[PDB]
Amino acid sequence: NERAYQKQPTIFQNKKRYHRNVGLGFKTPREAIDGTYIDKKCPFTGNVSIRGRILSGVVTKMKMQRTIVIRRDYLHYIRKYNRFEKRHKNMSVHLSPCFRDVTVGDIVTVGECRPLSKTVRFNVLKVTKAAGA
Amino acid sequence: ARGPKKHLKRVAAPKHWMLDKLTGVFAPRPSTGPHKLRECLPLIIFLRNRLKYALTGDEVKKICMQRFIKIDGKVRTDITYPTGFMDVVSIEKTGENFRLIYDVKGRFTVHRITNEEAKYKLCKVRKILIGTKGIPHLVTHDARTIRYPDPLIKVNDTIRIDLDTGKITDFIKFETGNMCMVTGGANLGRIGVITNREKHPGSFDVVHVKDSIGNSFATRLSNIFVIGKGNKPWVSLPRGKGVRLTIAEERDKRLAAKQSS
Amino acid sequence: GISRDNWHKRRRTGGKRKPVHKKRKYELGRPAANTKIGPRRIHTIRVRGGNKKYRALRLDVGNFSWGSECCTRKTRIIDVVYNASNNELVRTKTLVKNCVVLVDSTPYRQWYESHYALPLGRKKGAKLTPEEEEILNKKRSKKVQKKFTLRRKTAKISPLLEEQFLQGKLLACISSRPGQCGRADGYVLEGKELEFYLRKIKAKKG
RNA sequence: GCAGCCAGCUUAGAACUGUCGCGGACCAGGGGAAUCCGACUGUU
RNA sequence: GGCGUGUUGGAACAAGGCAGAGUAAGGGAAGUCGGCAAGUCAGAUCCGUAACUUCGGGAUAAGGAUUGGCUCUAAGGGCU
RNA sequence: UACCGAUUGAGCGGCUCAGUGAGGUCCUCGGAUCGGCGCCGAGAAGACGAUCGAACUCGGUCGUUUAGAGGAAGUAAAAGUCGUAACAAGGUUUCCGUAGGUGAACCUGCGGAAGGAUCAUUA
RNA sequence: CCGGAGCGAAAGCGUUUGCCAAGAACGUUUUCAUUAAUCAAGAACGAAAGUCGGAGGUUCGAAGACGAUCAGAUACCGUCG
RNA sequence: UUUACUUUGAAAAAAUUAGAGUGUUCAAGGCAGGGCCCCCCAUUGAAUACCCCAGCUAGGAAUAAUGGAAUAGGACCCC
RNA sequence: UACCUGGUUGAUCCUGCCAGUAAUAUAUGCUUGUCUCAAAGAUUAAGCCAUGCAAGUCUAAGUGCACACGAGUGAAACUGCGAAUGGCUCAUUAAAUCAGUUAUGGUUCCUUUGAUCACUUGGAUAACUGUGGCAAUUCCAGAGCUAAUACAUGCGCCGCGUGCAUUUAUCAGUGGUGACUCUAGAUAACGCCGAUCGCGCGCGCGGCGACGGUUCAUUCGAAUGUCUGCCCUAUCAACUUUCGAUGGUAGGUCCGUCGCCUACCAUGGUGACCACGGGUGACGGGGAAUCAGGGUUCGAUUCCGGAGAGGGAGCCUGAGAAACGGCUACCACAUCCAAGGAAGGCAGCAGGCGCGCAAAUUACCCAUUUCCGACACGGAGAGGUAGUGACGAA
Ligand SMILES: [Mg+2]
Ligand SMILES: [Mg+2]
Ligand SMILES: [Mg+2]
Ligand SMILES: [Mg+2]
Ligand SMILES: [Mg+2]
Ligand SMILES: [Mg+2]
Ligand SMILES: [Mg+2]
Ligand SMILES: [Mg+2]
Ligand SMILES: [Mg+2]
Ligand SMILES: [Mg+2]
Ligand SMILES: [Mg+2]
Ligand SMILES: [Mg+2]
Ligand SMILES: [Mg+2]
Ligand SMILES: [Mg+2]
Repeated sequence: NERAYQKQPTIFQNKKRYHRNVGLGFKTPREAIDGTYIDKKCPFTGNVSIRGRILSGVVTKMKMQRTIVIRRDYLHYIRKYNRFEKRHKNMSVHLSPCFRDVTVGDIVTVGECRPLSKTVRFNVLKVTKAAGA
Repeated sequence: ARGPKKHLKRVAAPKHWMLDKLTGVFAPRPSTGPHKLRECLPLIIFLRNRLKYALTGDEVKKICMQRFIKIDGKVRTDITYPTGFMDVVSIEKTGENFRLIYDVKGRFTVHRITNEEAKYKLCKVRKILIGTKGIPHLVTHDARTIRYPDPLIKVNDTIRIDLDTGKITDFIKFETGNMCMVTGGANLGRIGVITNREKHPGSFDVVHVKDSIGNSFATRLSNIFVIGKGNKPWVSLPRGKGVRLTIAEERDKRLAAKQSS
Repeated sequence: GISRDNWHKRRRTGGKRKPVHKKRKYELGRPAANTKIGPRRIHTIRVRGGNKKYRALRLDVGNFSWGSECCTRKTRIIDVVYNASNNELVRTKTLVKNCVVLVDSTPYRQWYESHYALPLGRKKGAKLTPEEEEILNKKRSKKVQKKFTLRRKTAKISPLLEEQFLQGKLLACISSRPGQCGRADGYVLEGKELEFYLRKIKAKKG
C-alpha cells in the first residue's frame, strides 16, 4: 500500500465519496467517479488546473508510477532547402489510475497543469485505443 | 533589473505621441496612474505638443503649479499624468473641456468643449468581486472604484458616472448590435456595431465589429469598448467616427481641398 | 545562502547546466521548522514584500478539532507517536503537518458531558467523586430536559475511539503547518483513518 | 488463504552516547616511477 | 591434565653489553658503500583504482571514508 | 615547416574527490548592562549546533598552452654523384594488390587489369 | 571441345560418376495481397600474396647459391632451390 | 476519425528597411508647414506593407497520411 | 545590370584552380579649400589606475531660540523618501540568455489614481554649549540641556449583549470561471481601529487641503513556468543517481509551484529525429553588409531583454539589491602610517599606463530631453554643447 493515509482534503471521511473537477469537455468518466485510488495529482481526484494549453501525443513507456512518457511529433521548416525535418519532443505526463488500455501506441491528449514534478506539467485527459484486438 | 524602471527612451515610447527624435533622448514617462503606460498620453504632451500651449518642459510645469488643468474636475499637479481613454480634461480657467478620444487611426486627438457631455464619461468594467457579507464590487476603466452594483451588470458592459458624485447613471448591455469603439491595435478608434461573438473555452473570445460603411472585421472579446446603445453614441465624436478612409480615399480629399484654399 | 532555484540541478536529459547568474535574493531559502514541544517560543520573519511570517520553534498547546462531532477545543499536545515521512520526526519530537500525536482529552470530555450528559471517559467501576460532575446527572426543567433526550439517542461512538478516553490521550493529527502558520492546529482521527495509524503504531511498537 | 507455534544466525538503516575515541590488547601488505638479469613455479 | 621456570640461591641496580623489535622534543636520511636497522602501512566494510600487458593480469595498484557502546527499526526461515 | 621523443615533463587554465575552513545567516544559549523597582522587562560581547560557503593545502579528470638531448620525414634550393626506373616494343610491355629481396631507382613470385604493341587468325 | 555462350551478390566457377540443398528466366484464369525501393549503425562473402596450426611437397619458384652479359646486374637469360 | 498544406483578421516591439504624404535653397535627412492683417492640408499631419517559424482565429477538402464493421461487444430504430 | 577576363599547349577543345573585377570595414599610406550630418579603447588587456565629478533632496503645510541677517526666508541639525533608475562594458552564458507565444486558478509590491478606513499621557536625543582621545579617515568618546508624522502607551448560546486580522475542522448554496479546494454564508474555535501639521471666520460649531494605517483595487513594473526556434564538433555514443539522476507518498522550504530540500519507495529519465561532452574571434534579438531569385556573412556597438562590476562567496537595509559610485570575509592587486593602525575598487564621465594594426577633451551647462526628493525654486559627466576626427554619408 503506502505509508501515509490517502485522503482528499476538501471532503470529510466517514462518520457515525469522491471529488472530481476537470471541465473543458473532458469531464469525469464512470471509472473515475466511484474509483478505488487516491492521489493528489490525478486530473479528477487531485487538485490540478487545466489552464495553459492543450496538446497531444503517443504514450511510449509505462514503466513509472502514475506517469507515462508520450511522444509529440512535429516538422520544422528549414527555409534554405524549402523542406521540413522530423523532430519530436518527449514529455512525461501524469497518468491517472482510472485510465485503462493505455499500454502502447495509444493517443494521449494532455492539458497544461501546475508543476507536479521536475518534468511533469501535463495530465492525461483522453485515451483512444488504436486499431487492434 | 533590481527593481522598478523610472526612465523611458524616446524611441521606445508609444508611436501615438509622434516625438522629435532630434531634440532629446528620453520620452516623458507617464507617472503611475489609472491607465496603462501603452494606452495613455503624458499630460505634458497634450499641453506642449497637441495643444502647443507649452513650448518647453518647464512651462508645462507652470500650468499644473498654477492649478488650471483638472482631469475629471480634480486639479492635478503631475505633468506626466496618464490621461487615458475617456478621461475628461476640463479647463475652467480657459473654458475649454477636452476629452482625449482616438481618431480613425490610433492617436490622441484634441476634442474640444463638450460641456453638457463632459460632466461624465464611460467606463469598462473588469471584474465583479464579492466583498464581505455579499457586497459585490466593480472595477471601472480609469481605476475608479464603484460599489453596490446592479445584479444585471456583467464583466463586459459599460457605465456612465458623473465627475462629482461618481455613481452609475446608465449602463449599456453587451450583445450583438451595440455601438462600439474597438481598442487594442490595428483598430484603435474604429467605431462600429457589434455583430457576432465567438466563444472559445480556455482562451480569448472573438467578436466581429461592422463599421458605418460595412467594414466588418474580427477582434478579441477584450477589445470591445461599448460607446452607444444600438447605433447612437453618448458623447461627441471627432471628425470621422470609424469611416477609416483608405490611403487612396485620404489622397482624394487632400487634393480636392488644397486646390480650393 | 540557501536557495530553491533550478539552475543548480541537472536537466531532464541528465546534462549539467551552467548557472546563468549568481544567487538571487528572491529565490532564497530558510532553515527547516523542527518545531519541538515547548512554551510559547515564536520568532517573526520579515519576508518578500515587507510582510511578517511566524516561525514556531516549540509549541505545547494545539487547537485541534473532533472529526465525528462538531467540537474545536484547544488542548495540550503531549507527544508524537508516529510520522509517515520518517521515524526521525518522532524520535526528536518535532511537530509538523500530517503527523499523528497523542493529545490530551480533557477539553473533549468537558464539552461532551456538558452537551450529551453521558459518561464516556470514565473508569469502569469507579464513580464520579467531585460534586462538579454530579451536576451533569441532575433533574432539569421541562425545556432543558427535552433537548438532552434527542441528543442521547445519537451518541454511540466507535469502540476504537472510546478506548483513548480512558487514558486521556486522544490520537490527533496536526493538520496545519507549524513552521509557516505558527500554530499547531489539527483534528482528531476517526473511522478508517484512526484504524490505519493504529496498525502502524502497533507494528512500530511490536 | 492465513492463523498459531517454533527456530536461529547474519545483513542493512536509524537514534542516542562517551575525552572524535573505537581492527583501542592481540592479530595485521609502506607505496610509487624506472634500469639490469632470469620468463614463471621449482632447484642449488 | 601437567608443572616449578628448565644444571643453583641471596643482596644490590655502576660502567659496558644482550633484549624489551621501550620511548624521545625540533629537524626528517643531512647518517651510511648502501634507508643497514625499525619506523610507517596493516583487519574488515563502503567507495575508488592508472602506465603497461601475453588481455589472463597488473591489483589489497595508487587514493579515500567508516569502525566503540547502547536503544531500536527492517529484511533474510521452519512446522501444524 | 611539422611529427616522434627520455625528461619520471612544465611554466600555463576549468569543473571536481577528500580534507581544512574565514565570514554571514539561523538556532541553542549566554546575561556585560540601563529603564522600571527586590520580581517582570529590554539587552551587547561571547559560546554549542545547524546551514550557506569564499579560500587554502593535496589529488583525480578534462581542456588548453609550451621546453626537450636525440631520431626520422616533407618541401624548397644547386639538380653535384651514381645508375637508367618510366615516356616509341623505352629496349625485360606498363600498372594494381600482396610478399620477399636489392646502393638506388627497382627485381621476382602469385593472382590480376589494358590505361597493350591484340578489338581479328580461319575444319 | 570452350564460344565476345551460361550461372552467381560479387570474388569466382569447365575430367567422369554419385550424393546434397539452392537460383534466375520462362509457363500459369495457382496462391499471398502492398507485405516496397534505397539504405547511417551492424553483418555474410570476398582472387592472390601473407599469417598461425597439420599433411604433402610433382612442377614451378620469393629468398639464396652459381653460371653468363656489361664500364658496373645485387636482374631479364641459364642451372639449382 | 484527426493532422500537414492555402487564404482572412487581431497578435507577429519602436527604430531601421520598403514606403504614402512635406520644396530641410537641393540632397543625406527631418516629421515638419505654403498662403489670407485669427479662420484656412474642410478644431493645418497621420498612411500602409513586410514582421519568417511556432502558437492563435474564420474556410476549402485537391495532394499525402490516418481511421469507423470480419469470433461484428457493428449502424439505426425499438420496449 | 541575372556580366566575366588573363594563365597549363607547337596549336586546340576541356576539367580546374590561381590571379584579375566590384562593394563592404578595420588599419594604414600619400593627399586634403567649403558646408551639413556622423562612428569614434569593442577586437589584444572584463588589463591596471594619479586627480576631480557623477544622489541627494525644504514646501504656505512632520521637528524650527546660528542672533549670520531681522515676526519672518532662515545654515546646521533630527524625521520622511530616493539612492535597486540611468550609465558602462560583453567576461560569463549554446533550450541557457534571447525572440515569438503565453501562465501565474502556481506571485507579490514603493510611488500614483480611485476606494475604503482613547482631551493627545510618556524620556530621551541630534545640531549646539562645554571637556577630550588617535600620526591619520565621512573616526568618535564623556557630560549638560532642548522636538516628533522617530520610539512606547444587531444576534447564536442561553442572567442580558452589539467592530476585527489570521489558522485549522465541519455544514450549506451571493456574484462568478471553459474548469476552483473561487469569491460569499454558517458552525466549533483561535502587530486594523488617526495621542499628527499650514494660509485663515463667526459665536457648543461647520465648510478648504496634507501625511498615514487596515484588508480589496489599479498602475509602473518584477519573478517563475507552457509551445517553437542556436553556430561548430562523433578523432564526444550512450548519458544522468555509492551527495536527486526519473517518478511515487508525506513533509519541509519559499510570495508561491516543484527533488527546491528531507525521509520512505519504484528503477527510472534522456539518446542517432544527435542526448551527453567539447569548442566558439558566442551576450540573444530587433537589425547590418552583399545579393536576379535562392542565399552568404555580420550583429561588442546608443533600442529591447539578459549578464557583470578584480575573482568568488555571504549579507544589511528597503516595497523592490544577494546592491558593490552600500557592507562582511577570503583571493588577487595596491595606498597612507608615527609601524600602533587605517583606507581601497574609473567594464560611470575626462585623463594616464599597458596592450596593441587599431580607436578623442583632466573641455562648457541643467536650457532642451527628461529623471529623482520635502519640490514651481534644489540635484543629475543620464543628458545636452563644443574641441579632436579623411570611420562613414549627403
Ligand atoms: Mg635498454
Ligand atoms: Mg629465476
Ligand atoms: Mg624470456
Ligand atoms: Mg623460482
Ligand atoms: Mg628454581
Ligand atoms: Mg633440563
Ligand atoms: Mg645499562
Ligand atoms: Mg637497545
Ligand atoms: Mg622502537
Ligand atoms: Mg624525534
Ligand atoms: Mg648521503
Ligand atoms: Mg657523509
Ligand atoms: Mg629494513
Ligand atoms: Mg605496480
